[PDB]
Amino acid sequence: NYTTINYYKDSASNAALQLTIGNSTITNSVVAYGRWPEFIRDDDQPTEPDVATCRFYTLDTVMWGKESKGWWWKLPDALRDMGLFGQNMYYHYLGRSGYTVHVQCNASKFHQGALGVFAIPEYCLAGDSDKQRYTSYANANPGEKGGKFYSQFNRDTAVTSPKREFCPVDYLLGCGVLLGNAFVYPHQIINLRTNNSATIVLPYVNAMAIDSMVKHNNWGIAILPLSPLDFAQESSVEIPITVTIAPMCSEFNGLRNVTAPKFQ
Amino acid sequence: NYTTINYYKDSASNAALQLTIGNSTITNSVVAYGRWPEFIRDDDQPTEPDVATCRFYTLDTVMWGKESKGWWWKLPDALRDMGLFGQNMYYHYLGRSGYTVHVQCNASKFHQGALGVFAIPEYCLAGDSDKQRYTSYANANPGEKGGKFYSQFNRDTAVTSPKREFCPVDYLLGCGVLLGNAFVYPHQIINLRTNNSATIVLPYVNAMAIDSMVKHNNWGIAILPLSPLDFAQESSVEIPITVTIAPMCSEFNGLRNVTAPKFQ
Amino acid sequence: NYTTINYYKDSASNAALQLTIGNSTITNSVVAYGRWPEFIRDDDQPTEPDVATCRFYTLDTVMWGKESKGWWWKLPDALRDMGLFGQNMYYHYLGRSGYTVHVQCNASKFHQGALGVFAIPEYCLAGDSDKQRYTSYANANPGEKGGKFYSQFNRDTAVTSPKREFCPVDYLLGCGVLLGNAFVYPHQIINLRTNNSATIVLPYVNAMAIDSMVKHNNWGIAILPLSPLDFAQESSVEIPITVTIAPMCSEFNGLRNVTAPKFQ
Amino acid sequence: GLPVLNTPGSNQYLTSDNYQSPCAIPEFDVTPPIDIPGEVKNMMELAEIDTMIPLNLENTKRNTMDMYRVTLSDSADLSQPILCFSLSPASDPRLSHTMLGEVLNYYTHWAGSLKFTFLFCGSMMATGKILVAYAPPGAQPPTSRKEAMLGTHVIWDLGLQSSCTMVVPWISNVTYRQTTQDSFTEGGYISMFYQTRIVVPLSTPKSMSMLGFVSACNDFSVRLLRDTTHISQSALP
Amino acid sequence: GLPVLNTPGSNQYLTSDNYQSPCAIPEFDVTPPIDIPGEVKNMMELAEIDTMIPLNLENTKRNTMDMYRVTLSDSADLSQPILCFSLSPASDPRLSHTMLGEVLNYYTHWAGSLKFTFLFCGSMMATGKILVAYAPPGAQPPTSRKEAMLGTHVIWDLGLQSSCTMVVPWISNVTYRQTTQDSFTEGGYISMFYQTRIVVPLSTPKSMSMLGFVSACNDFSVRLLRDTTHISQSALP
Amino acid sequence: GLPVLNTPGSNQYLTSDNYQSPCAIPEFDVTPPIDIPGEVKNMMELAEIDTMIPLNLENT
Amino acid sequence: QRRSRSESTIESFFARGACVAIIEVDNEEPTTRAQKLFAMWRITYKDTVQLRRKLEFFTYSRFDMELTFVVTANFTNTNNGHALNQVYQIMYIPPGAPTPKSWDDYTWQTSSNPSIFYTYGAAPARISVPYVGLANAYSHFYDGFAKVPLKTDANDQIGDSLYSAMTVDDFGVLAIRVVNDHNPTKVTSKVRIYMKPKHVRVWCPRPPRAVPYYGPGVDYKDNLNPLSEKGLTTY
Amino acid sequence: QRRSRSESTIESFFARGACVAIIEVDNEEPTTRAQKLFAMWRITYKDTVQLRRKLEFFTYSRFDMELTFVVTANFTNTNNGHALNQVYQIMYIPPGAPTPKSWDDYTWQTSSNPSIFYTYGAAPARISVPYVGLANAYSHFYDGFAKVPLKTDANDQIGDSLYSAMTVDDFGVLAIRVVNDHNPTKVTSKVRIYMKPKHVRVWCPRPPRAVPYYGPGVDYKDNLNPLSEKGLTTY
Ligand SMILES: Cc1cc(CCCOc2c(C)cc(-c3noc(C(F)(F)F)n3)cc2C)on1
Ligand SMILES: Cc1cc(CCCOc2c(C)cc(-c3noc(C(F)(F)F)n3)cc2C)on1
Ligand SMILES: N[C@@H](CCC(=O)N[C@@H](CS)C(=O)NCC(=O)O)C(=O)O
Ligand SMILES: N[C@@H](CCC(=O)N[C@@H](CS)C(=O)NCC(=O)O)C(=O)O
Repeated sequence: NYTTINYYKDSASNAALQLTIGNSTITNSVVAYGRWPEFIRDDDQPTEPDVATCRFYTLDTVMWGKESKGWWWKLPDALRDMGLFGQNMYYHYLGRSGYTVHVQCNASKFHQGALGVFAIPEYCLAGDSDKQRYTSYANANPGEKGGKFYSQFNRDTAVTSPKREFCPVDYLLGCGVLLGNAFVYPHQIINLRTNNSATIVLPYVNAMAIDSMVKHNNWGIAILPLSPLDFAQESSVEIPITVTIAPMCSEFNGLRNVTAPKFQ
Repeated sequence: NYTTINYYKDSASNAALQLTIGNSTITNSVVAYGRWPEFIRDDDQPTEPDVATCRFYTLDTVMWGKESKGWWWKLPDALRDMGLFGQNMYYHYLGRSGYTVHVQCNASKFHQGALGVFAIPEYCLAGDSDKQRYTSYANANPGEKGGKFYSQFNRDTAVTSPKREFCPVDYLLGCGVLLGNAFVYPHQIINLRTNNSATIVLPYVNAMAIDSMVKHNNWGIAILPLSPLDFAQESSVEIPITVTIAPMCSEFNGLRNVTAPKFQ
Repeated sequence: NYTTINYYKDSASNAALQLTIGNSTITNSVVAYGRWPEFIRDDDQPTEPDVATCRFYTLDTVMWGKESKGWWWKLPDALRDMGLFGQNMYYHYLGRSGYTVHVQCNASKFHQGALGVFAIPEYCLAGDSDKQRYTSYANANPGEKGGKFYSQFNRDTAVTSPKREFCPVDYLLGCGVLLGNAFVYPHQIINLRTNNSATIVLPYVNAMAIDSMVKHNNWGIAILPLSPLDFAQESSVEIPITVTIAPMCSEFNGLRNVTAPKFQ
Repeated sequence: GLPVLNTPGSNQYLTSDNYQSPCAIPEFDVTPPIDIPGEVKNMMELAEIDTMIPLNLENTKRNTMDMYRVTLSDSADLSQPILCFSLSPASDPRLSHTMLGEVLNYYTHWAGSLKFTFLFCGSMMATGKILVAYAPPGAQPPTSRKEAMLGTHVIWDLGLQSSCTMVVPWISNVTYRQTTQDSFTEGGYISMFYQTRIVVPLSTPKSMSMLGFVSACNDFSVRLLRDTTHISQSALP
Repeated sequence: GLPVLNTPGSNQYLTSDNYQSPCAIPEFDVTPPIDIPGEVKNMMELAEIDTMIPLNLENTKRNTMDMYRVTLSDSADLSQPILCFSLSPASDPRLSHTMLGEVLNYYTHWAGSLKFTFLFCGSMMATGKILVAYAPPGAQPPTSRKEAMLGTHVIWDLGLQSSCTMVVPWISNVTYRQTTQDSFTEGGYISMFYQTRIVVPLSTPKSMSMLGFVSACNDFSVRLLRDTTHISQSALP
Repeated sequence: GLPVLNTPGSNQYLTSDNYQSPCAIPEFDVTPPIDIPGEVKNMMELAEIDTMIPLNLENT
Repeated sequence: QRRSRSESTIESFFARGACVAIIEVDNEEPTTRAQKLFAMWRITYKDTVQLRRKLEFFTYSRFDMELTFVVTANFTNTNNGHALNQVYQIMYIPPGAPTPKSWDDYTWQTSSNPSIFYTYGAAPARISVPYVGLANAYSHFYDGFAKVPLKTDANDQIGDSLYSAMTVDDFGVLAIRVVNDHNPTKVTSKVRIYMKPKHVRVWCPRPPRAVPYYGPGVDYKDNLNPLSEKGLTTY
Repeated sequence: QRRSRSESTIESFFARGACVAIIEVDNEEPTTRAQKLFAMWRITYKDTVQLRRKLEFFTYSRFDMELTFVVTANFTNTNNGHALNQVYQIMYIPPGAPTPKSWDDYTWQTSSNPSIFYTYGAAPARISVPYVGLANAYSHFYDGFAKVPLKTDANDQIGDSLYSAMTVDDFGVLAIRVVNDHNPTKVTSKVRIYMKPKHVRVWCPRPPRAVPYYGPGVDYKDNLNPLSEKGLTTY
């Protein structure tokens, strides 16, 4: 074989069913990257509410019709005002947690339509102005209500009082990539002719073992209608969509006074 | 001895009688390159008509006189309309086969003359115009009839309606090489004073294990009079020449609808 | 591991309580660099007065008030006129010795203040003129009396008869470095609410095993008030500070006639 | 010192070379890594993931969500194909911008089998049968079910199964195919036809949508890395 | 002779390289060393030594001895903090010029815990209690004792002990923090408050001074050597 | 051939260096030495020999 | 044998040098008006688009770096004389270190900062750098801010920060100058920097960019119609 | 793993080249008036401030040295012609050795003094030096004198000496010349010297300099207010 000896001392120089959680119960699931949520490994005492925070919280129901273009949420932003989980978030400097997301949508055998649910790590969205990275904290953290997609890019032509809001586009996924490839991310498809619910399990993903839960969002959830809703020969159709999220294996550290962000 | 060590990881960087086949019988032979036809080795299920295609087919007889300059055929082009072999050719995308060629020419003890039969792999012929590689598919695939050689280069001086035909030259072998060296190829000599027939066995030769039989011809057969025909003190002499070809170890793959080339 | 062979023959080319001493007794201590004074190792017969020179000598008492800015002494300069130690210094060319320094300052429970005592090796002070390194020998060796610090730099604007004196600054430690970092040197803190005395043990420190005691001072002692003196609601307060120094493990060599420096 | 002779190629910079160079920050304490989910070892792993195909690239539907949907109806012409395209994973516009196509556009040669999936998004009350056919190259592209059924084909029942999968195997004369358009290395054709028609009862929608996905198999390989044409630049920041 | 090929980087001078060079004074008899007290093996050893903090950097007290003293009194507003600063060992003006800060200014990345010490220089007849608090980053800087006591804190009794020590542990999202000001790697806040007030009897001073010191612990590390901004030059001698 | 990288100091002439150089007269038959009295191994040996001191350096 | 996937590995996928910076430096007589006697470049991989697009296939990465420098010089006028061979100095300034204000200030002493001296006409310069990430891996995408506004803040600018940004100054800068004095004739020069990742690990694959980049972020402004026209039933 | 202190060692702290000398040498026709045909530089590390400040963290030191030389040349006029490549001679003159008085005197024979001949356009010159201290370690600070005045001295100048100085001449000097004769056109050149300590040992740590240096000593003249303003109760 060919001979090789490394000269320098540095390595760089070298040549190259029912699910019950806590006091909540909901009656196949998808695990992101095949990794179940877990606590920090062996390699300041953390606080861990075993059941006061690891349970299912239900968000506000939304309506799906013939003109809906999609919805998106950010985690852990969406759960900032849910029981003691939010209190622990705002009373500590460092936090960590995984999630279990459950999407519910029921219809009849005479309806038709398909929804795509995508879980995206580090889901960064585009703005609505010539200025770059000018979106504000308040607009980037809607909370429980979340946001919506659009079919076109509407530039905010107002220099007097810029809105500083996102302008996602459905077929660009709001980030400049084609929607067809979004299936690279963890995903589920709800087809009304086969099923009525979707489930995803998300572990903690980040470049650090633990990070602030207030200034950084680890996950994004996007729901988009792949096929339009229809029902018999009716002009208008509307059905509800519900989202339920459960924290799992949550840890907090850095206890001090409480944080009170200015949301408008 | 001298010392040498290879440094780079890449190898390129390193310093440098009766013969019966199927339902046919014909009453010494030459094997090209000393390799008998064989099926593909171990290294989509192929179709293989054992006897419906591996048999002797006889082409149209030609006449040899005192002014004949030669004849040429292309394989597998010449057998495109022979029984089920052609049907398999045009019903499949990939084909493979070897051949057995038998040339027959009989005369009397008072005749004299010599024929040279040459089997050429990748037999590419020259055109008849200033434009390069402008010959058409129809003219390059004559079929059973085949083509003929010429004693001089006749340029096609017609830009209105170019013929787009080959212009082979006998002493240049139709490809820009001297005829005397054509014996480098597999060959036979029919001398009327010793024998009356020739036989050659051709294996499958190509850069690929299997290839299309419609857009590529693997073999060419060339017959040329090395010595002119003569008989007693007669002004005109004509005798027949016959060619019989048998496919051997033929395989086909890629079954779909039938292909119908436009031959004029 | 990586391979390395040194080619050149030269290494440089290679790639990279009561304490009693003698007839003196004084009724926790700090050892500089954790090294006790010792005699020269095995690696001209030296003279060594075991007890005629290794004993406590007391200097002149100073007064600490509300405007005092600090005091400094140089060793072995301060002991040049103390018994037989000075005689041995001036009768020999080479000398060596360590020291034990004891600082005494007593007050009442109703006083407050803090003193910092620092032992500095090679304590070089700044001048008082534009000319550089122009200080004279007489001014740089005050002796028992020592010198004082100042709160500002007073340039000596007199070219007719330059004074050639030091101009130390309290917050610059007299050498261009911040006082807060002076704790890098061996140090003690006398806080009137906890203690009333300080003790330091200094070994012999120099680039040579033995050196002249007349033209080179090995140690400097600096005392500075970290907190101002105060007493009840009185306008003026003064208390005494005393310094006692004991040579330890002293050696001399190079006996000849006596040296008589011109101190003014 | 040691005699040496300089050979051709000295003092040149080849961007694909692999040599050792000095480190400008010696004795650096590198931060240790952690186990982060989602590690990737090979780019082919990305090409094995199914992604939607923009089948409908009509003028008014391209660059829009509807380009991912193919319409099906109970009153369609049963004698005409539903969709047709060519087996050019990197050059065909309908396959070039998929994840498989994006990965292939960084390479010059490709080989292996492919997997196509079709999803039916109608009502549970709809029924029908479809024929999905692949034809190797060499002959006329199929224009009718009679021609298509002579090649490789699969029959799909909508009622029993809402999704269908067809594997296109590797059948070629050369060992590797080019990622650019070339007749000497053409791959074949893919077509779809109605076996039976779509039947729905009353009070049910008569029109529905179908989706398509493509992916690679474990016997897929690429060769000769090269730059892509999907990104450009006109000015430097 | 031996064939050789010159690679990129030949005949360049990298100031951080480590090669061999000929010696201009061969056969030199070097003077042997001796055992001198005070040998240093690592620069971190200097950062573990406590040094005074110039807490009071007011306009009329900066660059003066009084900048090292913090005033305490028996008539002070008990509802207001005594001192407050940020945990920026290298960029905060009150910590930058300390020995720890001077060492850190030669490096780009730092990590580890810190030790703060406070010394009380009043009379033996004075008594009182103090609260010293550290708050991790993320929330509003504390402005009252109620907010401060929710974070890490220590209660110090002046009468029993004249000195107090508080250890600020390493709590961060990143493995290393920058030595420059940056919100993404902020460290937290340090504050002090009166738990009780300072009580003195008659014939005793009512005002006193307090001193502060900072040092590093054995779990401290630095990375990526760089030049400092504390020394400059305008002309060559 | 063998990859190499040129380091600083290449193609310089240091008068105190110690390298190998080719010989311009190969296969030369050197005359053998003999035992000559007075061989010197070190310069210090010359400094150990006593010599007169010009003590009186007056003008005349 | 059977076909292999040797060249589709991450290491093979990133085993090429890519340009990231073109920097202009001039040598001429200093004057009152603005000049390019020394240049300062902020380190980043987003100036170009090829390596950026290749890297953005994944969310997290961890690698070492190899940097190569190619220098090309030329004249500007032809009636001023000629020049001798020039020497270029390249200095790395990490965050917090002092920055030059002139081509001959004290900062060039490079007592602690690493520096390279390059002689024109020699082989292109080259160095290697280890992984210098504060966290356990590099983050190509960061959904968050560096500050959080608070209700108790005096004004709204206290907590304002750019979206999807970690630090104002990251990885420092490079300062390039010509050490030689000025000849009577002006001489211009360009330095091209080529970067090659080594020992690469990646996490969380991501779909590639489909529309032209617009700034360091994910924003898009123009050319939002990438796909072309084709027939539904057309081969 | 756990964090290491590999890069905070003394050897790593001093493992960089630092400039200590910039020397000008000219080649032109000799004339009656003063010229720079040859330059003499006194060896020291106090000309600059970075390496000096780094070294003054300690009282005593012991190390070997690595020296590198970078040469840059240029023209001055454009109506006199051109020049051929020049050769530079650098000679080390220890104390007591004869010093040159002209660019072509006998002293350049360098029969015993080491010398370097450098050809312009080649790699920067480099050499190494061992520890050459008379004592057991180098003394960065020396509190004393070299002479002691005596009462019996005839005058006060017999015993006068500079404070904090050991020897008038220490470590010798370096003499640099251009060996080539003079072309019709003048050519200027600058030699930059970079110094790297190796095999370093230190003793008696010392607080660093806080105010600008003023001369070889510890004297201070101006800018005695380094610290800035800040609030006592301001974060
Ligand atoms: C992700 C990612 C990684 C990077 C670049 C990190 C490396 O940054 C550098 C560079 C480009 C050069 C040097 C450098 N070290 O030395 C030199 C010099 F000597 F050439 F000046 N340059 C040091 C770092 C940390 O940017 N984004
Ligand atoms: C402390 C301290 C250490 C020093 C410098 C000591 C080394 O001094 C030198 C230098 C700088 C160069 C040479 C030298 N030897 O050879 C050459 C030449 F060949 F380049 F001329 N230069 C010799 C000594 C002793 O200065 N202060
Ligand atoms: N032609 C323009 C653009 C030059 C330029 O910098 N082009 C960029 C891309 S927009 C580039 O990378 N060019 C190739 C190179 O010079 O390395 C100019 O000269 O200013
Ligand atoms: N600009 C002035 C100062 C030049 C100079 O020598 N500067 C010193 C610091 S005051 C230096 O080290 N410059 C960087 C270098 O040239 O190496 C001049 O050209 O005379």
